[PDB]
Amino acid sequence: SQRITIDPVTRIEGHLRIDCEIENGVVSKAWASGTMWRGMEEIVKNRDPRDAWMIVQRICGVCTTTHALSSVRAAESALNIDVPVNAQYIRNIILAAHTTHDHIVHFYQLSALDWVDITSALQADPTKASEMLKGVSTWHLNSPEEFTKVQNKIKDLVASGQLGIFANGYWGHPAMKLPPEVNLIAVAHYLQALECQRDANRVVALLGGKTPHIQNLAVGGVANPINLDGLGVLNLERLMYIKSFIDKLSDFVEQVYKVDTAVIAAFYPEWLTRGKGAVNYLSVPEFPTDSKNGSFLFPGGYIENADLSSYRPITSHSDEYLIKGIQESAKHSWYKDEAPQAPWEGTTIPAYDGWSDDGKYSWVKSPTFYGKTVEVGPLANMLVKLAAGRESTQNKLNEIVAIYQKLTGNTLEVAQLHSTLGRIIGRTVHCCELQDILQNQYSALITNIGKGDHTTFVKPNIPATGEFKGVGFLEAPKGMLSHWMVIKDGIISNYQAVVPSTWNSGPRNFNDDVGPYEQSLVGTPVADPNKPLEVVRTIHSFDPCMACAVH
Amino acid sequence: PQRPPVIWIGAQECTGCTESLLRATHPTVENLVLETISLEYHEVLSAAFGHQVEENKHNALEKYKGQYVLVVDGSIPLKDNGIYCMVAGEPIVDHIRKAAEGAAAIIAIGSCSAWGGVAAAGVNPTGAVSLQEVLPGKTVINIPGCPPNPHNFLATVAHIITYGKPPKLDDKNRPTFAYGRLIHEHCERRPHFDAGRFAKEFGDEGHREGWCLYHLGCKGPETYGNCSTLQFCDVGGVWPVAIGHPCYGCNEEGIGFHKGIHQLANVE
Ligand code: SF4
Ligand code: SF4
Ligand code: FCO
Ligand code: F3S
Ligand SMILES: [Cl-]
Ligand SMILES: [Mg+2]
Ligand code: NI
Repeated sequence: SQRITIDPVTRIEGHLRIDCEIENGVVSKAWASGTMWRGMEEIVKNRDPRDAWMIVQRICGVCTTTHALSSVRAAESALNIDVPVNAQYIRNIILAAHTTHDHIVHFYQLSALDWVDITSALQADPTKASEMLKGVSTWHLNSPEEFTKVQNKIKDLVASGQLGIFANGYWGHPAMKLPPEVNLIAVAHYLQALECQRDANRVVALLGGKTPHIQNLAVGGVANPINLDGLGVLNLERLMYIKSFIDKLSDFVEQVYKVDTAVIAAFYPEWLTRGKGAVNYLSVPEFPTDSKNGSFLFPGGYIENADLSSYRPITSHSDEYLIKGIQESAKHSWYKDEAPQAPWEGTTIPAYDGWSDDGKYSWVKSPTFYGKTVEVGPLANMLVKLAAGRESTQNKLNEIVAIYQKLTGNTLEVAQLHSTLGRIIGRTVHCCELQDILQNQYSALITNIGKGDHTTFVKPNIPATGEFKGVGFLEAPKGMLSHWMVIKDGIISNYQAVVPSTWNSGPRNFNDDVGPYEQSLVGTPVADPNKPLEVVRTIHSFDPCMACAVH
Repeated sequence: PQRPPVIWIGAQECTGCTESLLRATHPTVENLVLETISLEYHEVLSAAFGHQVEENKHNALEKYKGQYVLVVDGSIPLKDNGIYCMVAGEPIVDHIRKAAEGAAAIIAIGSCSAWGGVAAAGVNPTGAVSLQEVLPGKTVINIPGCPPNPHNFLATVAHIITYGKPPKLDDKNRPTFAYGRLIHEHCERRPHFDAGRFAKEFGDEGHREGWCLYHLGCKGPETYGNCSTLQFCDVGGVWPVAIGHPCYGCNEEGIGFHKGIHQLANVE
């Protein structure tokens, strides 16, 4: 038996330390630690409510857009403002296109090098690699010629002796299972992914004014001026340009990312039987389409003890059952006040005292829902949509299972989704369904402008006396996000962010119960404790964001 | 589904207005002709030639009577009974008047068809005139420039298709989204004009700091257009003034092809 530390964890956002006790070749106990704090909740305090979104957007530049949108929703909640429907269409297109970029970059740039051996790709036969994909994908850039050009780029990098960020990798590890040909296919798709994510961010830029960090929001709606006949504003030529980029995303997502997800599961089937982090799941509904902040295109809900048949639907961002359940504790975190706190009454008082296995070991707080630990993110999101009987989600999951069946002769049941690969699959399903969200909301905007509605902004009033509490919910790429604003005498008197990586990465809670990262690792086989690739594989499946988790 | 029909006829054209389509991105020229419209006549791209292509024009004018958009580039020459442009043995003015009879909408793409352009300048050797002068009973939509940004044309066609009418027009029948403002009333070098920071010759110190081009002959103060905002080629930052040369006034009758490059504009 022995104790290891993984510090830094790479191919994530931000600063993470993972500790593991290993006994008889398996992890017996783990600790997750966020090692950087800024105090973003304190920086935004005492300001005008209308200013918060530009400051708290900077909680994270990987999940850019998300904290901006959650912050304006929180002020609109406190103030009782109904957002114009055109402002909802624009906010929705931005969030859907951003999330497409975010999921593609996670699968390829951040996670693929846990599963893919770039050295092995030098041994591949490019023709055999291309032949393996016949009747599995219709993608137009799977030729032997494409794969030979990619293999020659790898050959040149190796021959230079400067491997840089590709160096001292896990090349030849016993947990690396792909044949040479599938390693070469994956590297070709890694490079092609960079073009698709760039198109997704061109959609975001044309509505946001730039990305990273959009600049088109307001408490009350958006800053885009809709005028089909205007010079220098959001006219029909600018809308046509947006549509030209929306139409470029589908083929890569459906014919490359969706297919690769099924192929990784076919070669790594034991990863369907490990990495369960929780038995409770939460997601919020997303993409409102009415004039009163509701009528969501995607559903939300709460699953308890993995029972889909008895789940509780969530159809409103004003649901008092959801609001009343959320608390955070700092018993095992570097803050002073330890008992569970509702976020409108939250404090964030730093109290660093160094690392202790049984005391404080993280800057991440510990969130609970009516006293229980909960997993958020794409696995939660997919399982809630299956509980709701959403036929689009059923059908997309079935397409991934059908490729896995063609490759292995085996099928995939819902029980196998509570796992490191199920989490990966839920993310892929979400990216696929978002392409229909983009087509739907573009068409809705064009049709509404044609009815003569050009409205985008309702100017707020803020009473100079009274105390007003608001909450803004959002289904972010990593899971349910909430921003909690208290207004007193016209200024922000409290501001608390509860972020999806806070739920999943937070340390042991007030009752010493284990959160999803720490739970998921128990039982992990580790062939070489000096090179713990198997631990990093499960942690990457949650898509850690530690600027998000800690703020 | 069926696509909206277009008939394109060139008169005294240089082909630059067709070539603008090969730079377009929203839509690209391949998506324009396979997805957005049915291009029923266009001599630059047509597989058919000669008697076959003249039959396919006549068949389309009948099939789509009341439905097609007619587009013309180039000026129309009236001198000596039409003979300075003859196609299939007939004056181009006769082909254009015949096609105008059944059109749902009529567009003059480029300065030549919009107001006579370079071909009508100086002594005007051929008696070249605008499309509106040849069709006095019709409302001609004018999309000037030499050539315009292609999307000034493509977004006008899209408004007709999507919303069933033309875009809003000014008193010269130009779409307001593209021609509603003077270039100098939306130019990023106006701070330099205001401060008296001027380039005096190409390659001087002010020119090499991106100062105002007024004293090089810039016609922005007297030209309506979107060249400083939409710009050209969708790469970012590309229009004549941004590259270092004054506006010549190519959009605007009486400016481009009349005033010298280095002649000073009137300022309102
Ligand atoms: S407007 Fe300019 S580009 Fe178009 S036909 Fe005339 S000379 Fe050529
Ligand atoms: S004169 Fe020309 S360069 Fe100077 S501000 Fe006016 S339009 Fe711009
Ligand atoms: N997605 C994302 Fe960032 C995290 N965790 C937020 O919200
Ligand atoms: S010469 Fe023409 S292209 Fe624009 S910058 Fe002046 S109107
Ligand atoms: Cl409008
Ligand atoms: Mg917080
Ligand atoms: Ni983030």
